[PDB]
Amino acid sequence: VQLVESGGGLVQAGGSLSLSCSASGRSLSNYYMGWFRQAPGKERELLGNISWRGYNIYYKDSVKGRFTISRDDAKNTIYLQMNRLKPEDTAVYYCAASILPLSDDPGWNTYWGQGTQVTVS
Amino acid sequence: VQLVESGGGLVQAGGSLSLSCSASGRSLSNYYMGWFRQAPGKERELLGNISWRGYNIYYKDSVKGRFTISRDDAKNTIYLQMNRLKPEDTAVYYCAASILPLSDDPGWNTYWGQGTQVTVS
Amino acid sequence: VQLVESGGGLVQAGGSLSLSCSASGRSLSNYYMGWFRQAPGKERELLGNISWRGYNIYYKDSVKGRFTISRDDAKNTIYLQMNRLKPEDTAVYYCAASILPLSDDPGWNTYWGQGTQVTVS
Amino acid sequence: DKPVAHVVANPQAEGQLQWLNRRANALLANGVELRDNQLVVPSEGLYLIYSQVLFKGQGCPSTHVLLTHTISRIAVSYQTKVNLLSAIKSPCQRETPEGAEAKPWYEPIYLGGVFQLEKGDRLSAEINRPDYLDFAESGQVYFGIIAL
Amino acid sequence: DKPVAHVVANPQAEGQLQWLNRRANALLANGVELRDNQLVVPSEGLYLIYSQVLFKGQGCPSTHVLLTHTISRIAVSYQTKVNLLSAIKSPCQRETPEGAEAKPWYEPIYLGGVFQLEKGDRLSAEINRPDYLDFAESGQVYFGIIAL
Amino acid sequence: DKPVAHVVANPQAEGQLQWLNRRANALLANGVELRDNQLVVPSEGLYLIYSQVLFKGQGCPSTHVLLTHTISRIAVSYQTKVNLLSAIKSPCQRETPEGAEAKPWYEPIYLGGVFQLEKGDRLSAEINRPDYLDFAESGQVYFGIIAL
Repeated sequence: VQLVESGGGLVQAGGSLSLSCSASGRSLSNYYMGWFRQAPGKERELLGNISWRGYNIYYKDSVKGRFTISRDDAKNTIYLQMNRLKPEDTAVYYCAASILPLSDDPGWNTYWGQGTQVTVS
Repeated sequence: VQLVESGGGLVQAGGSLSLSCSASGRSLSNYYMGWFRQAPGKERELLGNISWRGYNIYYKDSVKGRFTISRDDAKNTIYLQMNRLKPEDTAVYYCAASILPLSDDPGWNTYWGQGTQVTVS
Repeated sequence: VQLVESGGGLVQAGGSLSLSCSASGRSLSNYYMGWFRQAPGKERELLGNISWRGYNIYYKDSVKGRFTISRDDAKNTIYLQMNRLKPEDTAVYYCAASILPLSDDPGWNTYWGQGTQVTVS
Repeated sequence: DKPVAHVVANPQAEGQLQWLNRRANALLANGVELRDNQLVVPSEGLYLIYSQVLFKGQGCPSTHVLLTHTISRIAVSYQTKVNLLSAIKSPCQRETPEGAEAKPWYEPIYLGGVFQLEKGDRLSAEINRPDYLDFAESGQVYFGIIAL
Repeated sequence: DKPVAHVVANPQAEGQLQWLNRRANALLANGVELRDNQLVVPSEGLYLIYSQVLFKGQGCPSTHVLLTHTISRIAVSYQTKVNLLSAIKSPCQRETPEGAEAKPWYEPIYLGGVFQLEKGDRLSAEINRPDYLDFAESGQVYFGIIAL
Repeated sequence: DKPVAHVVANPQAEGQLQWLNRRANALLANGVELRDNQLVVPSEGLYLIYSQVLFKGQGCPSTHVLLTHTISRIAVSYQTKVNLLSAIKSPCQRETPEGAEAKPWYEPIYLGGVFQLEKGDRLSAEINRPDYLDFAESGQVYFGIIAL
């Protein structure tokens, strides 16, 4: 499974930004797809995930209500809509996929994107 | 799986009656086969069941000692021998089949007969 | 699975002996292979076992430190090295194989050798 | 101590699943009774109920076999019988072709859960096809309960 | 007395895994709560966690289906989400060949373990493919916890 | 305060089953010890014993693989070894990939039961084929006990 992110860059604090992730490979319906982020000098954290047809959805408490994750199963693409961005949201955002729910302790059965930088303020 | 009951109708109190149920379909040896009844104003109740070659047998306490369930695996037929008929046995009797033991809470994996009316006295 | 032992005989107390067991059959890597002994008028006992590539090894406490079990997976042969033999080691030694660990309660899924007599003193 | 059971399949009973406690590494104590193959609950309370069954066959037959295993409760207060825990397994998809030898297949099924039970309730660990059961070795087929 | 839960799949919820306690032979008591389809830990301590899921399909598709079932922990103290127990099953090795009988298959998955949990922790019993879930009959799909 | 264990497979140990407790969401407390990859019973009593193993492979070989998983007891009082719980799985019912290239298979095995154990008894979670074991992700392979 190969993942490629798009979007990101710069946004002023209080602003909005949308990230996309395109997946390629066999039977992508088996995979939970989601987002992680890692800020400079800070631990990598799972933001959330969405399984096939959106049956399972998880949001880390800190981004709940401002970040929205969606999935297009015809395009095999996931989206991360980020509202009211704050300087603490500055990080590299990584798309991830695993047949198991994503976790803050990811293993060798989780696939990763190339990462996309998001700088706030 | 299709189930067809036979017997029943008007019968004298204190008498005897035998109901039959013929099953048709693929691999009927996988199924528990049994009887339910539903008397006027009384909740639908499982009377008992018998699995292939009679390895599992269940009788509801209220009919134990007067009702007998038997199975002919060559004919794929079950029989309900009802002795010493009382007016309280007046109900519609239903044949049922499931790959799981029959229960007083039957689900979508249980097949039913058309029902046979038994009127006592 | 067929098992054939070799190596038994008469040995003086304090002496040494090594027993061999050759296995024949399909996918012998699935099997734990080991040794049992039974003296006339005495209870059968498991001495130890070794699985494929020696990943599991068991020794009964009474023979631990004097008996060594080894396995050649290219030859599908097990060996029982017995040091400092005592009169109480007099028994018929049986090679056994099972896809389950051998036990002091063996079942119908354990295969047996012809047995080899070991007489001490 | 508390109500306990860990009954094992009788290898002695041909083609049928008969629970047995009169063996080593098997339990039936502190009020728990084995009557008509059923475990009888001695007192009201929470119980951890569990059962394991091992199925085995030599190749695949023409008929599509479905192996079922359930723990049922006969609630004495309501005179009702329900399935507390249930699992289904399909060991085959195609019958073994003639000439191609019938390779052995094995299917384990485990059931376990916590249930509030009443004094006198009867638990049964039932299988639709006992002829496919494998009790060649101990530890393969068991049924038990423990009060918590 | 002790914090308990034994929630069952909602048969009314179409093609999705929704946990339900307002049913006979189901538990949710002594502080345990069911919030947003998750079990909430009421107090710190050791808990036996368990879940069973039953999958069913009709024949084999072209896509290599991998069915997964996991119990995840959202630890409120660290705001972390991890998989405590996980299992994978492959129901189809080969797709049903040319106009063949789409024979029904069944796959049970059982998970169980003892874990030290903290007050406020949220446990989820998650499946990657809820469309393959079978809750046709009671006792087939459940998720529970018990403080020890 | 009750004797506990929930050891997990060491992901660092290549192609072998090595139990580990020095990890988050893993237990080894109140007398329970892990020595020579076994669990030593600290005191006489009833114990809930459980273990899960996940097997994985890439296609089917020529040999008919039988994957076994058992929990054995070395009873120190009698110096006897028996299988308390056992399960067998046949991952490849013939179905050898002839022509095209392999697809991954997964086989979970769960064992659980209540047993009266003695102080000093050694419990082993044994697999005949450790090379088929999968510990790629957390929660897939574990072994534990809890005094009741």
